[PDB]
Amino acid sequence: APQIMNVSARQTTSLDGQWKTIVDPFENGYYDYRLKPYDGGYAQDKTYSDKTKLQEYDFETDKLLFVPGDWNTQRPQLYYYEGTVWYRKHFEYSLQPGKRLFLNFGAVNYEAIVWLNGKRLGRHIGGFTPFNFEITNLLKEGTNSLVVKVDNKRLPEAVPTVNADWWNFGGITRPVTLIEMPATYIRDYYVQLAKDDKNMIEGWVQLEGSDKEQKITLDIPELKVKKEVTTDANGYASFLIKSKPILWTPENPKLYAVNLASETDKVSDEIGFRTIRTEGIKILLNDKEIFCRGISIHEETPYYSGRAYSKDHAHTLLSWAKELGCNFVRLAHYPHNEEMVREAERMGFLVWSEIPVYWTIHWENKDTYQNAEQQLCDMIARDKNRCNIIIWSIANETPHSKTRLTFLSNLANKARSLDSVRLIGAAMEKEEVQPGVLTVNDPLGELLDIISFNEYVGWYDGDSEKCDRVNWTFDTQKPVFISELGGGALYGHHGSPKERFTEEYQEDLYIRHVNMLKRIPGLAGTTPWILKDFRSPRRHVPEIQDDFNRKGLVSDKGQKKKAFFVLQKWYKELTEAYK
Amino acid sequence: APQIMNVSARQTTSLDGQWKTIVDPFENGYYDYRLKPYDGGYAQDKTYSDKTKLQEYDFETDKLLFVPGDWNTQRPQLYYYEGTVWYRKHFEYSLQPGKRLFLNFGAVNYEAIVWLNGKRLGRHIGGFTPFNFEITNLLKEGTNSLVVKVDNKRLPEAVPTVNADWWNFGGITRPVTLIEMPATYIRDYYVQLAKDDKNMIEGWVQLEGSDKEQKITLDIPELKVKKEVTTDANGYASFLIKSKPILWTPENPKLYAVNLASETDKVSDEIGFRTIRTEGIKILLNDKEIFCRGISIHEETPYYSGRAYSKDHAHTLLSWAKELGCNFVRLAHYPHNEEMVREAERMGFLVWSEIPVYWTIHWENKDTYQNAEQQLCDMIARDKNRCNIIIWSIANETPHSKTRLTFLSNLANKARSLDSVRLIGAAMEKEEVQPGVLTVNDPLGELLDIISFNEYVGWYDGDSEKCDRVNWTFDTQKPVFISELGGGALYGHHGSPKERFTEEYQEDLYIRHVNMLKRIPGLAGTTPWILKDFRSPRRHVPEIQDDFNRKGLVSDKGQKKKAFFVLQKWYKELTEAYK
Amino acid sequence: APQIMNVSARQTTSLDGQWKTIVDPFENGYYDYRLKPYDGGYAQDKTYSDKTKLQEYDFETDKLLFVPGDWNTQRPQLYYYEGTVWYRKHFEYSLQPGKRLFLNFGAVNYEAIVWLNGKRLGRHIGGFTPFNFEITNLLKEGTNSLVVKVDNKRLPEAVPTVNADWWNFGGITRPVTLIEMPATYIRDYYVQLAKDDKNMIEGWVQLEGSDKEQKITLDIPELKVKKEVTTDANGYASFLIKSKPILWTPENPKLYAVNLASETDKVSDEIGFRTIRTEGIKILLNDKEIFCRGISIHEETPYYSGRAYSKDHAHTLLSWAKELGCNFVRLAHYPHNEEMVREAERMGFLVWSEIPVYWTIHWENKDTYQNAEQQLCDMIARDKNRCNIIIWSIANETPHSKTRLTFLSNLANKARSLDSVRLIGAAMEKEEVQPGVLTVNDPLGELLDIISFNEYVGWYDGDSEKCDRVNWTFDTQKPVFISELGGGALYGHHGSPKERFTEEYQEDLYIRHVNMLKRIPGLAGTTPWILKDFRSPRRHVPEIQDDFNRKGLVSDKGQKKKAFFVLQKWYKELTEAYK
Ligand SMILES: [Cl-]
Ligand SMILES: [Cl-]
Ligand SMILES: [Cl-]
Repeated sequence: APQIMNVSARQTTSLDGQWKTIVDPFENGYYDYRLKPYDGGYAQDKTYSDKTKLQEYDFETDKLLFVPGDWNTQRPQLYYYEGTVWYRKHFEYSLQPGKRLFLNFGAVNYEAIVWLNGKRLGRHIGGFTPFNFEITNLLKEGTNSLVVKVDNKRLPEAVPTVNADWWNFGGITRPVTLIEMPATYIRDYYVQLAKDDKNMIEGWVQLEGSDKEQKITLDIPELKVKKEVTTDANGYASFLIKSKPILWTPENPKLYAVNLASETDKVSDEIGFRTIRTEGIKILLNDKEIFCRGISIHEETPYYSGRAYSKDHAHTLLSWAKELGCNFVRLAHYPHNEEMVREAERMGFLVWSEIPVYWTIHWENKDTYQNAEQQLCDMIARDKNRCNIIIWSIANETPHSKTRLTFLSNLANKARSLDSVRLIGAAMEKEEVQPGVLTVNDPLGELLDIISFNEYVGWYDGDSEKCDRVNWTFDTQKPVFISELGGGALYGHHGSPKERFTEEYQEDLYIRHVNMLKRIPGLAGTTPWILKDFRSPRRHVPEIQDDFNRKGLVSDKGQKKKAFFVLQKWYKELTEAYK
Repeated sequence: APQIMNVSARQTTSLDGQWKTIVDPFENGYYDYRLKPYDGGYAQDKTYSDKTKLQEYDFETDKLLFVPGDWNTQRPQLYYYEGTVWYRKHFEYSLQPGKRLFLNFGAVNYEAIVWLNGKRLGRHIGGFTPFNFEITNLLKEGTNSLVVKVDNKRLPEAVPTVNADWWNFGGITRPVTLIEMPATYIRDYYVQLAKDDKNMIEGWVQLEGSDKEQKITLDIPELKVKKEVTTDANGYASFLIKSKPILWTPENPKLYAVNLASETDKVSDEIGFRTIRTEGIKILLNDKEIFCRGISIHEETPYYSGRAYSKDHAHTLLSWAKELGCNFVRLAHYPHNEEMVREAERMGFLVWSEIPVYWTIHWENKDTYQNAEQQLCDMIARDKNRCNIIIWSIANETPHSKTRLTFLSNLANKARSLDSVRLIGAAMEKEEVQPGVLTVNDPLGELLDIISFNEYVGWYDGDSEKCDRVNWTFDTQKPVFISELGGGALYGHHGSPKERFTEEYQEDLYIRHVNMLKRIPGLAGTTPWILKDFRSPRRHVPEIQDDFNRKGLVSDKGQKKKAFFVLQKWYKELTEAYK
Repeated sequence: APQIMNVSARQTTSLDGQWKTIVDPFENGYYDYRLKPYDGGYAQDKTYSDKTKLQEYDFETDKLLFVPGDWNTQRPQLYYYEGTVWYRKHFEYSLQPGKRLFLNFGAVNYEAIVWLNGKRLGRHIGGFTPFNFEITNLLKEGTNSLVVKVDNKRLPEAVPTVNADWWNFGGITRPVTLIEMPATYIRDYYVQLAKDDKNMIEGWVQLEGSDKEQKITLDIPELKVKKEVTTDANGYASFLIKSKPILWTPENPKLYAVNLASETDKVSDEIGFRTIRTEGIKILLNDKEIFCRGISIHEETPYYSGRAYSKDHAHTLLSWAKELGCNFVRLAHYPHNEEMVREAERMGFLVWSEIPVYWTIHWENKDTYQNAEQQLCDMIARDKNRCNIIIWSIANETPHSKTRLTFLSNLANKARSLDSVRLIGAAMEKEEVQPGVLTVNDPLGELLDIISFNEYVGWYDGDSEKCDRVNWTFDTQKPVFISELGGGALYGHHGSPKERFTEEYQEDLYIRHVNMLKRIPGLAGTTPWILKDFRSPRRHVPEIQDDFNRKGLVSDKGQKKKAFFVLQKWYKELTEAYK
């Protein structure tokens, strides 16, 4: 089924909790010993109560896993696990005749195949985007059986591919929700300021069901807006509304109550309004020049470092970014859960939103492209009304090649065709064209609204001293945005500022690096890497990394490292300077 | 380097113990973020003592694993682990100038890449066959660094492929041995009775080194044999020796001390002599009709169910087969460690020896074929002097197809070209051509000396009662050998004989099944599945299987199930009847 | 209630396998929140079927543990666990009226409380001695429930007390066995040579039940012995038999089939005959002077280092002792399972058998004395017919005090009153009375038949050099027996002979220490510490001990360290010298 907008404001019933599970690395529940699909696999969820017959599994007496969640932090045996885990849930639901029922997954990494009562609903790939199935006519009276086959095996042709710098978190990682709808319902809608127009609200609305021609009212009571339209034979209607809304900023993240009521459905939202554009090397929010005082963040929890999903997780992480002095967060390297985006929206954080087109994607594979573009479409479709998002990012650290350029230009064009307002970015990389002279020479830059790139001078490229003896130049007059920078340190590990992975080295790096940043012309944003130490299978120094990337300014246990205050101090200066 | 015969009788120094290790699922130690090999990966074994520079690993402070051993039973985190683990060992060795030094791996599952002092020695695939490297000219004074990159990822094109019914045990699973040799050494030799000739010992010997033309003496003092030959320019010599040795049988497993002394090397062995052939439906050992009272055995330890490797493990397992009344063991589904074969040899067990050409091998892949044929050659080369081995098996439960038939016929022909004496087998499968009429209709049978097949009447095919109402017929007059049969049971789990996985069901099955076996014409051997419960990721019934195949007649904890005594009783009758 | 001789030869039914369990550190299933024993706790084994009522447990859906075994190696969470684990087993048994049924526990560490069908059978303390309950009248039709509350908390007043050098293995550590008896049955018997008499078999038989007065026949067919006696009203009869048995020896461990038959019961056994005495500083076996070429052994398995209990475990351990050249094993520091003693009996190992009166026992506590004495009686009663046992040991490394001497004197007197044949020992400790002069100055020695003591010159007491410079003297003329000596090494850890925990240090230590043993006047025995590395929570050197005592001559993975061959060589010389 197509995406449902604003799931949280619908008639929802959670299916979360603890589910029955079967770890199945050889996919015995799907394939027989000839490696063929067979009838009687684990999707049938047959309780093994008659022991005069033979079967090889029993959900009813197997172990549990929490849903939502990565499986990796739930059992020692699952820490590295890559492969199939079956999940099973029994539920009852009383669906009044004529109402519709949808099963919504916030995210499953990586491939999900879903059955209800032994009937296959469908299949999804892409670990960070939501998907749903209509189950209106498949629900039975009494106990219903939902089985989900989850597989997180790394595949060469997948998005992302077989190599990345974060943990391969498998499982049903975001909430599972039943959504009851009327027979014809408001499925999707868009309400935002028109491009560069502080005074014009535009949008549209899309109905789904057999009664597609209806009157619809868009209601913004605080703005005394009440616009009525009628949908066409395809259930669609658009609108233009002149209005002077108070404009959302990080300092005053104003949101308006927005109500949509058609004849057969109604839904409420919280939507803010703002204009965003570039002008030369300036980033203009509501026509005012801003600096993006940012920090990068992975979708991983404080303290126990599982996959984040809740408002609790988001608020804690963003409260650290608040203390750091940020007005901006880079959510890397994939769409985060919706609670993170919404909490950024209400607390006052501009957002960079990204799909995992990351490192050595298979640029020549047409299935790979369709998967990436599908993830692009789903990312924008979910969050198109989140006014704090100002940058869509289509790639991170991808090698230069002709097929790669073609691949990403198609993505950039698709992004613009879907959203004319927000800026298009991508984490490019730097080059030292001559000793001491750093720049970004990437043909991808021509398709981007900003010169966005990662650089690690003083960590990967030289010792801290090298920050002091380089300068930057750019051959185009677009805002410069450094989307990653920094260095590693273990909290509580102290020593000389020359000794790597001590807090003192990271502090000294941040001092010299900030001084370098202050010499860069056109610099309009920084999202250093990273807010919190996070899990990566590429970080193997014992007692220092222990499978964590240690470039947090905050430890995984919520402790602010020395370098945190260096960046906080610079962000205080930028706050005053951009007043 | 080519195989070394009889490693245990050489000047050996063990490298076993506990080694430094790095779990590396994304192969960060081999590939950089562009997925390219890079200089400075983990093979350099650089101790991270200078922290003014950056690296991402440190063997010196990482965790240990035992060598030899699967990694799966050593850490909860490694239970399911499929991927790369790096192993590192530091050692010293004082090699007198002019002597040679070889590094011998008994087995590594699945792919091994080996470095010494940062220099790549080579690479091996195939998890159950030995391999060695000459390190004579790479050894340094003082500390030497040996790094082994072990990967057990399942590959479609591998042997075995992505599906099998036993645990994917990764690691350095058999001993690691340094072998010192003289500058020209006896590398390989063969000493066995000529085909069907109780009175003629034949063989050959192969030298390696710059002094290949030498006098060689074959010494069997108890037989008063002293035959002298000279090798040719390629270091090879053959021999024929008339003699009347006492012939090895299971009842009197007579072995002779055999000494080989060339001018530059000498090695001793323990070798027995016997003739084996078929005659119609009879299997003839030393011209006497025998029945193979067998049991199948995986290479997995009693009690803790790790990969077996020691004489302790072998003796315990074979002591159970002894108590069961066996004169024969089927070592499934791959070459076992040499201690198992030798202990079978000295205790009096005929042996079926197999390579893992198992289920859905990629018959059309020429690399797949070469791997299978290499494993075939290595299996025979290692154990060609073990007179208790009488069957080489080239496949198990492979689907019928033309490319499969071609693949296996090439294997069968290669086997015969290497060894004219032993019988060629393969686990075929049965078919019910008409209700109640069971047979084996497989074109592979024409290439085999026996009608060897697996059947599970009363477990997979019907309830126990079905054993009572079927009969078998075969359209050729070759000995019938049932290489698998039986059913599952949890030790200490009791109930009605109708209830599957109880001891009583397995007992009732074995009674009815044995009665069926007694009606089969031409039956000359049975190796029921299996001696000991063993680990399989296809066995998911909670509290009953718990990732174990439960078809043992002995539990994984050494407890004899009721059905053990049913088969023991039949084997007692067959012992008397074949006197 | 009383001990049953020779359980394995009775009509037995195993209850072993996998049992339901509840870990209960606060003993919630036994005490209420007023810390009062309550009724309706876990021993009722009430399946939680009716969820309209409240309870806080459910065996029926809880986790399994293997029975027999320690719990510590079965789950990571139970590695260090000290406290209560509840065990539950369901079974059926059909008992013809008139017959009796007993429940036999081979051992439970440390305290066991036992219920059948919700009714308390009794309680046991002492982790290494067997105990029985009669359940004849409490057996119900259908499902019977057996619940065992097992606690291994260390207690100051217990035997052993709150400190020892081995792992606190909790659980049902040896088999659980149902024993069917006739109404009047042969409970106990003794059949051994009279003291110092090669020709007189003496003994006695003890019946229990309502018809204790019966005719008894003792048959030893190979000796053509057939003796009839009639028991008295207490069920007792003694006998004296002239015979000329082949005397049991390590080199020829001759055992006889012994058959006892009453009017209503019969049992068979395998029993050997030997004499043993001291003569000044000599130990005489069958009048012949012997040296006890020993090795100490804990009751811990090869490879996985759990609690040993099976014939497999015993055979593997003793096969290392055989290869070492031993004729003697010290089973420390408590009664081992019967399989170990029987396998030593049949393979030809003299045995030292011990109770865990170890270190700082509470000598003034009368309950502590009764417990120690009960363990002494139980040890001797179970194994009084094992001719390979020649030393009972009453203590190990206990501090000198008046009350300690009284305590041990009472045990020595009790031992002698139960067994007038075997030697009484205890591991005393050495004293450096003058610099360079070592002796044993412990008044306990007057109560022992041998001067048995532990000494660690070259490990705890000096470096290896000290072995070269010290002299020993002894004031009495009793055989000197060194019951512990040696040092630690990790297999595969190599370095200078002066680097402790290398194989080379341990090898150098044994070379120098063996030389010292040659100049100890009166030395008649050595059982160095120890055969196999074993678990101890007092051994904390990371990557070297890792919670293992490393004084094995064999690693816990079955690998012979360099020092193994030093002791083996000396034992080969002792074998020739004592021919
Ligand atoms: Cl880092
Ligand atoms: Cl099974
Ligand atoms: Cl130690």
